[PDB]
Amino acid sequence: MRVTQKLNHGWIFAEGAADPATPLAGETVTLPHNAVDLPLSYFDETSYQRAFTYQRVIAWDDAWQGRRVQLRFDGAMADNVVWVNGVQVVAHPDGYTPFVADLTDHLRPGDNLVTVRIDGSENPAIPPFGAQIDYLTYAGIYRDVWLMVLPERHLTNARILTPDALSDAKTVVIRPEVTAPGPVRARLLDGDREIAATEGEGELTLAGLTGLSLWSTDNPQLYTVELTLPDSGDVTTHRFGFRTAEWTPQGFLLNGQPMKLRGLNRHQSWAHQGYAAGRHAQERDAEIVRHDLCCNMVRTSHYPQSTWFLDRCDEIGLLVFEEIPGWQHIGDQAWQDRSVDNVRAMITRDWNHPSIVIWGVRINESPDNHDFYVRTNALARELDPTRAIGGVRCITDSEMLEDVYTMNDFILDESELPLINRPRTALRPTEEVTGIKKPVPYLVTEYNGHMFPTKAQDPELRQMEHVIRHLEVLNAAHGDPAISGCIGWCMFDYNTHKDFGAGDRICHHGVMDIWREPKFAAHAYGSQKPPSEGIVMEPVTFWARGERNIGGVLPLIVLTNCDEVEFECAGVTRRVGPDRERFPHLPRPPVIIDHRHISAEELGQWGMSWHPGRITGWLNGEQVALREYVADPLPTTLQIAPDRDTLPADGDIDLRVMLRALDQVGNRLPFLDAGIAVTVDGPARLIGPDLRMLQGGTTGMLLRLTGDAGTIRITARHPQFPEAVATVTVG
Amino acid sequence: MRVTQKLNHGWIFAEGAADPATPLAGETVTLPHNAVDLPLSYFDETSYQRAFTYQRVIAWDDAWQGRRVQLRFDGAMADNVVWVNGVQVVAHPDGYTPFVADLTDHLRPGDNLVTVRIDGSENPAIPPFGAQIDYLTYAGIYRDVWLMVLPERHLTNARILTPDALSDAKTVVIRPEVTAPGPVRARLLDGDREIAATEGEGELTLAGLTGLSLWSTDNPQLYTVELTLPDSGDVTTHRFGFRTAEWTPQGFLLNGQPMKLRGLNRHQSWAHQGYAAGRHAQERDAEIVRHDLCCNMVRTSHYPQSTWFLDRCDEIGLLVFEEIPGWQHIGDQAWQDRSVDNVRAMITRDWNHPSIVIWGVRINESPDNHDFYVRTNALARELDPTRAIGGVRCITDSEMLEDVYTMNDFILDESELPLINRPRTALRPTEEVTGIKKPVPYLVTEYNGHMFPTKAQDPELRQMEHVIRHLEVLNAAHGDPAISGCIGWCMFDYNTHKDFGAGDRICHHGVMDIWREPKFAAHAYGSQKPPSEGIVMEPVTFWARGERNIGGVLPLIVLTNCDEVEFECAGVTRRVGPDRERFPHLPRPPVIIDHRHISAEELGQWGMSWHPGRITGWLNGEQVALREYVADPLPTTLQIAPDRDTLPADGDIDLRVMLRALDQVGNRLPFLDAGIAVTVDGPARLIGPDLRMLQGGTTGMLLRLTGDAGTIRITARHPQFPEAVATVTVG
Ligand SMILES: OC[C@H]1O[C@@H](O)[C@H](O)[C@@H](O)[C@H]1O
Ligand SMILES: OC[C@H]1O[C@@H](O)[C@H](O)[C@@H](O)[C@H]1O
Ligand SMILES: OC[C@H]1O[C@H](O)[C@H](O)[C@@H](O)[C@@H]1O
Ligand SMILES: [Cl-]
Ligand SMILES: [Cl-]
Ligand SMILES: [Cl-]
Ligand SMILES: [Cl-]
Repeated sequence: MRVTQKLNHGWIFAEGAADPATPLAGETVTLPHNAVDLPLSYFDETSYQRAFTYQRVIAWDDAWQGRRVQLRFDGAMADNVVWVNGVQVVAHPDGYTPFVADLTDHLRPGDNLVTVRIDGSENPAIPPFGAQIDYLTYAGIYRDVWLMVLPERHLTNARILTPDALSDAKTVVIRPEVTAPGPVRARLLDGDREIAATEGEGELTLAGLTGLSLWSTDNPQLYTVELTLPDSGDVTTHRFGFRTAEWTPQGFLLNGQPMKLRGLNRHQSWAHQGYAAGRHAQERDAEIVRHDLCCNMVRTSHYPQSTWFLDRCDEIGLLVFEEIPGWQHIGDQAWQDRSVDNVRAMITRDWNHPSIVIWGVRINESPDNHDFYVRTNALARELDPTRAIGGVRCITDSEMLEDVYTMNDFILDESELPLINRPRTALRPTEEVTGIKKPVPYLVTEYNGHMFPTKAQDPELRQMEHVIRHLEVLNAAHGDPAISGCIGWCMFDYNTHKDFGAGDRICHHGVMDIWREPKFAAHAYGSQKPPSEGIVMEPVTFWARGERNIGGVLPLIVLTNCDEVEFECAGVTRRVGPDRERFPHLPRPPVIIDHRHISAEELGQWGMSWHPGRITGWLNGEQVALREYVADPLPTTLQIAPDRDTLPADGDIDLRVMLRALDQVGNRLPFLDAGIAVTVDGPARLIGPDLRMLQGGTTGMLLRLTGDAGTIRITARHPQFPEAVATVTVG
Repeated sequence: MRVTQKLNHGWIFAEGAADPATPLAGETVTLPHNAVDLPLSYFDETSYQRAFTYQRVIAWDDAWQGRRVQLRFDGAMADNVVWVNGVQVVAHPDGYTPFVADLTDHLRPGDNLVTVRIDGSENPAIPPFGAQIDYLTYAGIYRDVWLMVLPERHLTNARILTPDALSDAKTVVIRPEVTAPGPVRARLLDGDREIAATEGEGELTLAGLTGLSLWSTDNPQLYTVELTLPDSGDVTTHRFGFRTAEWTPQGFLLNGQPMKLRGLNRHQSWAHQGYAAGRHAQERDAEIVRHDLCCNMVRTSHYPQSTWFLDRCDEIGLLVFEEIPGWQHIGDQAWQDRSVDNVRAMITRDWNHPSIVIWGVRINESPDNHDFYVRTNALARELDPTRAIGGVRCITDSEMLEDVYTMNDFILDESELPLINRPRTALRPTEEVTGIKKPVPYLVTEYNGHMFPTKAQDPELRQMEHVIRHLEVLNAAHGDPAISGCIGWCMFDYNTHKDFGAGDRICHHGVMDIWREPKFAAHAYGSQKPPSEGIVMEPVTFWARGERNIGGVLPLIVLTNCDEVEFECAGVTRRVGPDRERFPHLPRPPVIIDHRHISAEELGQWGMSWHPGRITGWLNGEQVALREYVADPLPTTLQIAPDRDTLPADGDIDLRVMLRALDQVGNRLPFLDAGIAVTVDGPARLIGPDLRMLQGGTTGMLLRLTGDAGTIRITARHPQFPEAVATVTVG
C-alpha cells in the first residue's frame, strides 16, 4: 500500500536565505511554525516580510526502492521553493494552497538534505498582494507536512458525487484520478459496516441505496469511500455526505426544506502566532461557531482555510462559504492568471466537503472585471457543476456572471453622516442593490464591522448599541424573504495592517475578542438557538450604578431563549416577554425591560444606594435560569479555564486557556486594568507574554504542546486575588 | 519666642485600641499617614473602619517649666482622642479640622507617653457620616502635627480686616485673640521691609498706608502681620491680602472689575494613599488648576482642605469656595450641633485667606432645614461679615437664607430619558431655578459628571462629546449675565463607595485622570487662557483610521487660543478658525473642522491607505503651534517625567512622577494595555506597586521623600520599549 505520514517534528529554522545543499544551522522547531512572533498590538508587521529557510534530514530506507517519495505540504506563506541535496524540486507561490515535491530521483543512500525557501513579503506577482489589505499574512510553514511513499502506478484524487440525493434509493458516483490505467476498485462504508462495492477503470458507480441517512445542519451523517488499485495495492479514502443545497431566488433550501442563514465571517489568525495553529485549535473555531454563536453558516475571510477546519464543519453540520484569496485588489493579466490557478487549487481540493455550499470566485470587493471574472466563473462551472457560484461586492449595480448576488451591506449607519436624508435603514431592498427588478438569488456576506467598532472594555452604553445593531440586521434578513440569509462582520478581533483599525494593529470588529472569549454581542447570535439546544440568558450590563449616562440599568437588554425573564431587586419585581413590537422577525427575540414595564418611581426616585439583583428565565413557567448581581463586587476567584483537562501526547496541539477575574457571586469584573502573571510547567510552552493583560476582566493564551507525556501545571497570580492553579494531564 | 517644632516623625501606629497608658509596639512610621493602604480599584472600603493607635515617645525638658506644652493636630480622620501618660486631655470627633491637646500638667521627668485613639467608621452621629457618600473618608492622621512650647500668656488667634482695599491709602484692622488681657504689638511688613507698627490694649489699627498692591487673580500681593507680646514674648505671624469680592445680581466683582467665574471641583483623595499627602503635593494641585486649566476658581469638595493648599491659592491668584464637610445627609440634634460647631471651626481657621471668597454653610445638596440652617448662616455671618455666603443645592424654589444661590444644574443631558419633552439645554434660566421673582446672585457649582462618564481609555467619539458638553456649559454661563460664572464636576476622577461609580470604586468624572493628568476635556478649560500667557493647541483624535464609526477623523475638534488653524493631509490643506457661530459667548471658542470645510468626494483622493497629518496653529500670520501625527505609531520612547529635577532633602515631600508610552512623533498610544515594571532607588519609598498600568496610554505614581539627601534613580521598562532611566537630585 501507501504510507501517508506526518513529519512535523525536527525541522531547522533559520532567518535568511541559505545555500540549499550545506547542512543549514539555525533554531530547532516542530510544525506548524510562524517565523516572526508578534506583540498583541502596536508592531512593525513588515518584520516578517523577509527571507527564512527551513530544513529537514531524511535517511534512505532499504524499504523504498522504486517507490515514489513525496512531500505534501499542506501550506506555507509565501513564494516557496524546495530543494533535495541541492536540486530544486518545486516552486509554489501561493500561501494558501498545498503543493507536492517529488524526492525519488534525487534521494541517495544515507541522509538527504531537503531545503525550503520562504519569502514572507508582499510580492505583487503573488495574490493577494500589490496594495492594501485589512488583514495580516504572517509567514512560515503554518500548516502540516506529510511523508507519503507511494507505488509507481497510483492514485491522486477522486471526486465523489451525488445524483438524486433525495431518492430513497440513493446514488453514488466516483471519478478517481491516477498515474496509469488499470482497474480501480471501491467500497462505500458506514463506520466499519460495508454498504456496497463496484470495480473498473473510469467512473465507478453505486446505486439503489436503501438504508442511508442524509447529511444536514441537524444530522451531519457522513459516509466514506475506500479506493484501491488492485495492481499495486494503493489505497485511499474520502468522506462526503448526501445533501441538496439550492439557491433559488425565493430563498435557500437545504435538502428540500428552506433555511435563513445566520452566520459570521472567520479569519484563521491568532494573537502573536498568526496562522501557525494546528488541527485542534482550528477544530475549536468551527465548534464555537456552530454551537456558541449558533450559526448555520461560516464564510472563510478572505482565503481558503485549513482542511482540519473544513473536516470539522462536515462533522458538526455547519455550512461554509469558501473564497479564493484576495482583498479588493486586482493586478495585471499575469496576476489574473495566478488568481485563476487558485480557483483550481481551491475547488479541486475541497469538492467533497458537504459543508461547502457556495464558492467565492470574485476577489473581495474588487471592481467588476468582465474578462477575468468571466474566466473564473467559467472555470469552476466546469470543475464543479454541483455547488453554486458566488462572489463578494460592496457596490450596487454589478455584473452578475455569478449564480448568487453576494453583497456587503454597510448601510448601518449613515444617518450619522452630515449630508444624509436616508433615515437610518439596516439593510437595502434587494433591487436597489442588484440593479434588476428580476428576482435573483441573494445573500448578505458582511455588515456592521468598521461601521461600529466595539472594544472588549467599551462603555456599558456602547456595547448596547453594538449588540442592537447586530439584532437590527439579523431582524432585517429574517423578515425579507428576498434575502436568503446574512453573515456579520466579524467572528473575532484580528490583527491588521497599519492602514486600518484603531491604529493599534487591531480591527475591533468581533463579537468575541481575539481569544474567542465573547463580548456581549456573542449572545445575539448564540441566543437564536432553541432551548432544546441549550438555555441562554445574558443581561447586558455590569450592574454598575453610574457606569452609564445618568445611571441605573434601564433600559435593560436580556438576550435569551426564554418566554420570559424576571427583574428582581430593591423590593421591585417584573415578568417581561421578548420585544416583538421591536424585533418581530428574530427566532428568539431578546427581552427588553423599560419604562413600559417599570418607572424610576417604583425603584424610588433615585433613593440613593445600590442594591444587588437577581434575574431569572422561564420556560412554560419552569424556573430555568438565574443570574445574580452583587451591588459591591470584590475580587474573589481568579479563574483558570482550559478547554480540556485531558489531552494526548500530541505535538500539533495548541491548547486555548482562558483567565477571568471574578467577583463574589461569579460575574466577571469588567474594569480591572491589570496584568496576570503566570507560570506553565511540564510538556507545554506558553505562547506570548509571561505577563497577560486583562480586557473586560478576561484574557486567554495558547500553549503549544511538546508532544511528550506529563502533567502540565499552570499558576496565575495578582496581589488582589487568592493564588490560582490548574493542570491537565498529557497522556 | 515660642518654640514651634514640627513633629510628624518618630510615631507608632497599630490596629485596634490599647490602654492609652502603656507602651505600644507598631511600626516606626511618619505623618501624614494612611492607616490601611488600598488598591487603585475593586477593594473593600470597609477595610479602614476599625480603631487604630498612634502613640509617641516624648521627652520632658528643664527648658519648659512654667511654659505650656501643646501638640497641635492639623487634621485627622476620625473620632479622635488624646491621652498623656494615660490621662485624657481632649475629645474631637470631626476628621477635617484641627484640634489641640494640652499636656502641661501630665508630665514628669524622663519620657511621657502620648496616645491617640482613632477609628475610620462612618459614625452616624458625626458629620459627615450617616448614610451614603460619594467619596472615601479613609483613616489616618493624614495631616501634620506640631509641638508648641508656649509662654502661659499667648496668642491663640487673630483676624485681619481690610477696609478700603481700593483707596490709595489703606487701613489694616487687627483683632488678636489672647489668653489674657494685656498689651499686644503689631508690625506689618513686606516679607523683609516694615510698613508700620503699633502696640495695643484691645483693637489694633494701622491706618493710612500709601503705595501697596491689590491682591487679584491677575496679580497676588501678599503682606504679613506680626504679633508680639511684650509681657510673655509670644510671637506669631498672620498673612493676608488687599482685595474686594462683591457678589451682585449683575455679576461677580473683584477689586471692582467684573469677572465671569470659571472653575472645577476638587478632592484630597489621592490614589492608594487617600487623604495622606504632603504640603508639596497639596500645592501642585492648586498649581494644576490655576496654571494649566486657567481656572480662576476652585471648590473644596466637600469639606475643608489643607491650609498648605489654601496658602498656595493665596499665592498664585486662585479664588476659593470652601465648605463644611457633608453630603446630602442631615443627622439628629447632636449631629447638626456638631455641624454648627464645624462651621465655627472652619471660619476661625481661615478668616484671613484672601483666596477664599464664599462660605458653603449648607450640607452639600441637602433638602432645606429652617431650624438647622438659619443657625449656620446666622453663625457664620457673626464670625465673618466681610465675605459672602451660599450653600450648595440641586433643588429649585429653595429657602434662600444665604447671600448667594449656589446651584447644581445637571440639566444636561436629561432629554435622553424617554419620559421628557424638554429639548436639549446646557443650563436653566435663573428665573425658573430660584422661584424668587427678584434677581439674586446665582452661581453654578457643579455640572456634567454622572450625566456623562468617560474613562480615560474611552473611544474618540465619546471623548469628543465629553469635551463638547463641557464647552456647551461654559458658553451658556458666559452668555447669560444673571449667572455669575460656573464650576465643572470635576478635576480628576476620585476613589469612592459601592453605591457610586463603575463598580470598580471609581467615578470617572474628572477632566483629568486620577493622577492629575489631562483627558481631552482638560484642554477645554486649558484653551481659555490668553495666548499671551502660553499657547495651547490640542486636536481631539488619536489619528487612527478605523477608531471612529465608519472612519477617519472628520469632523475634527481643535482646542485653541489661535486666530487660525491649518489642517493638512494627502494634499488637502485649509485655513480654519474658531467656530464662533456654535459658541457665540466664549473667550476662546475652539476650531472645528467638518463637512463645511472638507467635502465628501474631496476625501476620494485618499484611496484606501492611511496618511500622516500635520495641524499647524497661527497667530497674526506667525506660525506658533505645530502638531505631528503619523499613521503607523510604533513604541519609540517610554517617558518618565517627574515634576522636578532637583529637590529639598525633606521627609514631607510627595513627588508625582508620570509615565508615557510614546510613538515616533510625540504622541501617546491610547489603547496600549500594558503594565510598566518600575523600580525606585535613592532616598524615597514608592507609593503603589512595582507594576503600573497604562490607562489611556499614561499612568502616574507618587514617591515620598525620606529626608535623606542625594540621587533618586527611577527606572521604567517593558519589552516593546527601550528601557528608560530618569533622575532627580535631593538638596
Ligand atoms: O468592516 C471591515 C471589513 O470590510 C470588508 O469589506 C473587508 O472585506 C474586511 O476584511 C474588513 O476590512
Ligand atoms: O451622584 C454623584 C455626583 O454628582 C453630584 O450631584 C454631587 O454633588 C457630587 O459630589 C458627585 O458625588
Ligand atoms: O440572595 C441574593 C438575593 O436575595 C433577595 O431575593 C434579593 O431580592 C436579591 O436582590 C438578592 O440579590
Ligand atoms: Cl452493489
Ligand atoms: Cl420600485
Ligand atoms: Cl444652640
Ligand atoms: Cl483678606
